[PDB]
Amino acid sequence: VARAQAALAVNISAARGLQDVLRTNLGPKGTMKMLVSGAGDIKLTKDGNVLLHEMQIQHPTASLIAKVATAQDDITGDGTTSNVLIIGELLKQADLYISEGLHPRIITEGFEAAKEKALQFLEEVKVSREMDRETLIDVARTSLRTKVHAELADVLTEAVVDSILAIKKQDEPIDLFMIEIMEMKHKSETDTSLIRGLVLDHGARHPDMKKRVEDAYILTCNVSLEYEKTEVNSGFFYKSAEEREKLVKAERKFIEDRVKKIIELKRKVCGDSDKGFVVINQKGIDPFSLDALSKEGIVALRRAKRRNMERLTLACGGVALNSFDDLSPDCLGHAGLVYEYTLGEEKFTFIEKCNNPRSVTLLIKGPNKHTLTQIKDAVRDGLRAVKNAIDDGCVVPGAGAVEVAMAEALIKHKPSVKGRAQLGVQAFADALLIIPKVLAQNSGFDLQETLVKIQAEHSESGQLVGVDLNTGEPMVAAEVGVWDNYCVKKQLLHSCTVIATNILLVDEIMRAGM
Amino acid sequence: TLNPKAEVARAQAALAVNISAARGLQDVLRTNLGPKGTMKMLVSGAGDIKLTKDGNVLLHEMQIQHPTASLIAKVATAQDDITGDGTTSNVLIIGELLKQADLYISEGLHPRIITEGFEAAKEKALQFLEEVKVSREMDRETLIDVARTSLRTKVHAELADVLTEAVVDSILAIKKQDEPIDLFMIEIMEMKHKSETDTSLIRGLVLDHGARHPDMKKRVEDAYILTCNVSLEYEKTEVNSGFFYKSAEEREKLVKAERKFIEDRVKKIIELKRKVCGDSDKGFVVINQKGIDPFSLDALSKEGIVALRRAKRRNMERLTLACGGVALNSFDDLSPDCLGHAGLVYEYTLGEEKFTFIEKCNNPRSVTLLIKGPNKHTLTQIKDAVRDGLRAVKNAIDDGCVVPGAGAVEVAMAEALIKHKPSVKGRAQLGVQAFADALLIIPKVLAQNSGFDLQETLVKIQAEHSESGQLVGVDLNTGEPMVAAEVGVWDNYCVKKQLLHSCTVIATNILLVDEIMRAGM
Amino acid sequence: KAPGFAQMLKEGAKHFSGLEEAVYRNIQACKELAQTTRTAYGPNGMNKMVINHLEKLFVTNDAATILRELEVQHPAAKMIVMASHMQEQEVGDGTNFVLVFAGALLELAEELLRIGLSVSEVIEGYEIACRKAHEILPNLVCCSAKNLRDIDEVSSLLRTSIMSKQYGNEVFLAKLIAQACVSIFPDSGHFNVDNIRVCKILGSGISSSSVLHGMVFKKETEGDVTSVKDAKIAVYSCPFDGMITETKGTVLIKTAEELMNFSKGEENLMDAQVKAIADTGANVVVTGGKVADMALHYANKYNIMLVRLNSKWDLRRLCKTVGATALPRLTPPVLEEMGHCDSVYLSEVGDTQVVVFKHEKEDGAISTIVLRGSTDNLMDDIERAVDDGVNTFKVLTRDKRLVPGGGATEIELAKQITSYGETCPGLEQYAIKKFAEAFEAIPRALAENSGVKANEVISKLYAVHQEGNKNVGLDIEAEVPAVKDMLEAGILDTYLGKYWAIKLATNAAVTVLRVDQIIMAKP
Ligand SMILES: Nc1ncnc2c1ncn2[C@@H]1O[C@H](COP(=O)(O)OP(=O)(O)OP(=O)(O)O)[C@@H](O)[C@H]1O
Ligand SMILES: Nc1ncnc2c1ncn2[C@@H]1O[C@H](COP(=O)(O)OP(=O)(O)OP(=O)(O)O)[C@@H](O)[C@H]1O
Ligand SMILES: Nc1ncnc2c1ncn2[C@@H]1O[C@H](COP(=O)(O)OP(=O)(O)OP(=O)(O)O)[C@@H](O)[C@H]1O
Repeated sequence: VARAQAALAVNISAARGLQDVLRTNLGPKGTMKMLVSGAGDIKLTKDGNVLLHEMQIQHPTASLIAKVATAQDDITGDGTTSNVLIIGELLKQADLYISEGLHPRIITEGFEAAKEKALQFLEEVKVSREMDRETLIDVARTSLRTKVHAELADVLTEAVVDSILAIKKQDEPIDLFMIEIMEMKHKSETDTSLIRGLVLDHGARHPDMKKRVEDAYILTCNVSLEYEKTEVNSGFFYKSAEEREKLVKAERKFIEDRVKKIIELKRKVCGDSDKGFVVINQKGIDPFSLDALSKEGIVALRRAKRRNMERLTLACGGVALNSFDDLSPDCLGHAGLVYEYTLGEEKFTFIEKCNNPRSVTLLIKGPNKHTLTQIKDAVRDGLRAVKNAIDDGCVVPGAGAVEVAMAEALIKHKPSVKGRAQLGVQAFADALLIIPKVLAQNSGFDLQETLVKIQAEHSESGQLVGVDLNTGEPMVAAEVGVWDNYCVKKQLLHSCTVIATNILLVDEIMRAGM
Repeated sequence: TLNPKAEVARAQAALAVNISAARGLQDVLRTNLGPKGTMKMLVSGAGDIKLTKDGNVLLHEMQIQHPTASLIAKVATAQDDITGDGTTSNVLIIGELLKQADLYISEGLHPRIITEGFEAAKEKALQFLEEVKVSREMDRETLIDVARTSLRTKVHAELADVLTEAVVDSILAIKKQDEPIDLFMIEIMEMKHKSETDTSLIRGLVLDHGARHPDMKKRVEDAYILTCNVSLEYEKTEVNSGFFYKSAEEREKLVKAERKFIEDRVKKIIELKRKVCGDSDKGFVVINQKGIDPFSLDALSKEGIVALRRAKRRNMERLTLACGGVALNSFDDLSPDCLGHAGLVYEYTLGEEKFTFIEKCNNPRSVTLLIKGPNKHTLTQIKDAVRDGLRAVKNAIDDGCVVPGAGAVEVAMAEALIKHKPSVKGRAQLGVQAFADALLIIPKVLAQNSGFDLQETLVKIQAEHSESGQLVGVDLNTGEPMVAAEVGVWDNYCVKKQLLHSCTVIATNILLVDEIMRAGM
Repeated sequence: KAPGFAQMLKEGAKHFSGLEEAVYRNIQACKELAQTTRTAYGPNGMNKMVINHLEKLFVTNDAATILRELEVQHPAAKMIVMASHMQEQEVGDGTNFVLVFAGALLELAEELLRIGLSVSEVIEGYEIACRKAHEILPNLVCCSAKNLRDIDEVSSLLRTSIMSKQYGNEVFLAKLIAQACVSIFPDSGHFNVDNIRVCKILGSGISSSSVLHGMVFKKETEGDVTSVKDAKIAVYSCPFDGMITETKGTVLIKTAEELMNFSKGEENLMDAQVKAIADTGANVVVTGGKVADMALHYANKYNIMLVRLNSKWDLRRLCKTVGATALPRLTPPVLEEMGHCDSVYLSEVGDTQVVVFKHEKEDGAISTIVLRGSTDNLMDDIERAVDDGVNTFKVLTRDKRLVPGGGATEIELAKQITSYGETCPGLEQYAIKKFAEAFEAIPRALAENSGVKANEVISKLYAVHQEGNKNVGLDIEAEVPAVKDMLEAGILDTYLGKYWAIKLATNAAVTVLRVDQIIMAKP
């Protein structure tokens, strides 16, 4: 039943309902939410993407907004919970004029007029600063401080800035697959740093191994040195337990002939002093084969991954080998300090100081399980924000300085399609001011006190004004180092006009039957 | 924290009750604004049915159910006493003032900060009001357009032209040479058995009880007026005597002896008639309020004297001002110095009763407006329309400054309040912004009563901008932005002065309440 | 509690919201009032089973009797009833014309409000079409009266008023009223409805009725005086019996000797009261109560004509005819409360002695129509047909203009209004087009009561009016759905009766549509 405008009033209550939930986690002063899986998994996050995709809501209208933030991270990687706060106020301010008798198509025609004027205003406030070390700290500070309780906000900036700066050279496009993210327990949260080389999960397990190799030649191997099947036309036949002892020596002789071949290749190519040799074999290694290699000074590693083997190809330079019968020195690589890092329980092999690895591994350490997943979702949001700063050289001022400056530019603007589109630029100007409004509530200050001071600040010059998270005073974003991305704000105004249209463009809801 | 035999609202929901109560009263009175609005029905419970558009009758005599809406009904009692105009438009301001203020209370703003912006926006709108008003001299052309503004909202567009000339000539005859005007000088009379368009003006005064004799003159060209207050019937004794009789037949003779003190005074009326203007083409009219015996009426009617009886006290006060005759309380002191005079004294007959007229006087200082109608509810509605029409023209001559109607003031006041910097506080502009959209509800609801679009009318009157003085209003027939100062839509300055004062006081007191509790209820 | 009552804030009165359509409830209020009188229109209309408040049964089809007994309580429907009483003023026809046409006006106005038209714009289109309806109505006048003051002119034009009030008496009632109004028709401008008084005697039927001059009462003369030209008439509502004083007056009887003294004293006081009328010169006494047998002997002693009138309605008729005021005391000898009549005499009509009160030195305008009937229920229906027959011709003392009836002036008015509504630009063409379709419901009410399909009659009427064949109305036949000419059949109504009927029914649509909320108020 209810064939009337009641289908619009239920959809805006799901928008007002999703606005009042996600407004307490914007900025560093906001709170967090908990994600209980029902079985016992606890996760704390402030990211609005995981707060909409992983979090499940019962309302069907609010499930559409959960599909909005999934499309936000694919193009930009930032501004998903800020997408919800604008469209919550966009449909709230629309209800003040729909109840007066205005059609929602007219307000939609005014929203597209306000979108083209605000996108032209973004081209004038952007700053085409040269990308260096200092300006990428301020971009990383605006992104990483909203996922950190302010004890890792200073240490995690130099880990993500120096990682992306080591892979930005010769005008090459930034690839996030070059960055490897590893997690380890039994350490503090502030012990994270950057690693030049890779991190292998399983290392050498032998008492005669070298604890550190300063220079070595790395041979890429993929041959299973364990108990394998026959490569010659034979079979597995035995009459008793004594015949199995003869068969296991006739079967393993296909293995140790290859193990002694690696020693013959070690003595041939650089067999003198001041040398080294590391085996990076991905498959399993016989424990009896580990005694044969460790006596001559060969560190053998086993149980590797498929993606790690491709990174070992770029680090050392050795070609991936499939059979030991045609061993040749062009499959050899080179590396610097190859040593083992000792933990409380396990040990990890570190292969830093490479020639040209073109891959940087970020080492994130944490004492708890949910602490490791929080920083892992923080480093992926922080690295994508700096990647938006390098590829898009123009940046915008942060702390809501764009949204207050867009509110004045939309007031001094007349529509050119009709006279009834004047409410379209009116409601779009009021809904964009919710970001200085919600930053006052999360900081603990009054909402209307700092809104007056952020709007009264005008001068006869180019000056931007933002909100202060500590004192609530007018604060220039350029003077303190608070900056956002131009690509994120361009996708913010573009996605907010599309989604607030589709909620305004419905009039009836029906129960489908597939 | 509550006691029995009480009901206390402790949270902030007590503010949402009084806001939604005035928002409910706004939607009731918004359908009867302007001439395009509808009417309301008055059910007295016994069968008396009336249809009025006046906001005083819709709030003061009309009873309420919600207790919070009873306070707004007492506002129209105070609004009718000072200016007598603008009670429907006053509720629509408070109905949107508390609705617009509710948007900022949900954001956590204190009502003291919002009610301080209403005081800052009041003085800015009041200083803007002195530049909108026009101090032109009043005449027959302007006072018709003032009467055409107020009377057309209580008229179904058939009685608009015939009622405009009645309320203008009555006021212009009772006010000259800068004298203070009195609305009690105009007598309102009602008559049946005619159409509604037969409302005309009477120069003299309509009396209810007339003369009852077949020998009475139906029309007198000139007659001398004698004001008396003594009963010419059979009265009691005047000297120290009593009721002494031998039987029941002797009692009728002492009544005749008692009538000799009365019938001597009747012969003195004929004595004053013959000596003072007792020639041909002359007459005499007695306006004695008390009763006169028909035996004494027989001697007066044969001499051409039209004697009246059984009048009202309000009628006898206007008879002494029209003719100038001093009221005589003793016939022993009868002298022609207390004699008055009048013009055409005639008794026009109706279908049921007869009523006399004392019109065609030089300066009787009393003008009677005779209303005629077929029904009782139509007879009350035109009487309600005249008293609303007489007050709008009264304020135009005392206060010579008049403002353009049709929402032309509130649109120009909305431009001044928006373009205004905060001067008393930082957060006081949020009360100025809510007061700026509160004045815009008057051109907003005038488009709904006319049937046009609410937003197509508001935008087109707001886009009218020029480098000169321009006050544009709404058009109820075309929908285009129309200059109300050119077409003749004018309001009084005292209406808009009390509209800004009473709205910032009452909507303050509704916003400044905290808790609602029963004191003995 | 939450949520509160939306818009109902005044004494708990049921204020319907915008979705609840508060203006639509007044339309349903006048729809139910019009439906009780829609099937009662026309000569083929149905009777109404009237049960009065004094527990008296009535079978009648008058439009005024339905509104007086069915006590309406809705004040939105009371605007048409107050307009129907305005229809009773200045004309005596069109009471069903107000209830049907204004009821069809609001029923067609509900279709306009469903599109989204404002109530202030539709009401302006009705007053425009009302002024256009007042222009074609002089143009629709076909013929007029002859103004010759004869029986044949009056009886030929009275056949419209006898139609639908009392069917079957078209030849009898057209001649009975025609013999009464021609005695007042030389008195130009003095024809009044209260001059023709109706009396009813229980008799055989309609054909035994007759018309008499002057005031005629059915009660015979109690005295033996047959004819006297006395002017003094003293009416007494008290019964003629023993004298009871306004003082104490304790009459004590103990033995049988005091029984014969006070009974003779009451006969002597009864002789003194008749002698109290004989000295003042009054030989005409009308008794309101009973007359004793000894008082009849004192009537023939002083030769005083005594008549007894028990009914108070016939006693009030003499108070406004000769000026005699009924005195409650036992014959007070006063002269101011008496009457004036030139000659009063006793005569018989249909073997029934009646008393005639006529004037010979005065011109005379009093007429009495002696009605006869077997049943008192059907005799009262003919009595209301006299009042609606005389008031049909009371308006003809004005400008004599006649229009054809039976949907002849209804379809022709609906044709020319639609031509004015088609060429009129703006949004006001919708209200004028529905003003013309409200004129089609009255021939629809006339055809549906005759057992004929209404759409077949309307298309037959619009086919002859498109070719210019004017004055074509409904043929009264259930089996023949055709039409006939109205000038050849003899149905001609009044132009002034059709003028106030469209004016008052349009203003009834003005008054109801301006009301969109009902509020109870306490004094
Ligand atoms: N130090 C700061 N002071 C004031 N405002 C800040 C500061 N840092 C960031 N902001 C503001 O916070 C906004 C981003 O908020 P937040 O990081 O909580 O959401 P988000 O992670 O960007 O959302 P999404 O995950 O949807 O991209 C930016 O627009 C910026 O203006
Ligand atoms: N001819 C007109 N055209 C357009 N607008 C008008 C016209 N006449 C009056 N108005 C507007 O209508 C408003 C007043 O409406 P209305 O007469 O219904 O209430 P009111 O009777 O003045 O109020 P109250 O009942 O308190 O006296 C004025 O503010 C004026 O702007
Ligand atoms: N036999 C008929 N032939 C033609 N038209 C008729 C006939 N009977 C009724 N009408 C039509 O009916 C309408 C009047 O009918 P009707 O006599 O029912 O009203 P009414 O009863 O006189 O009104 P009221 O209730 O005031 O007495 C007229 O328009 C007339 O044309």
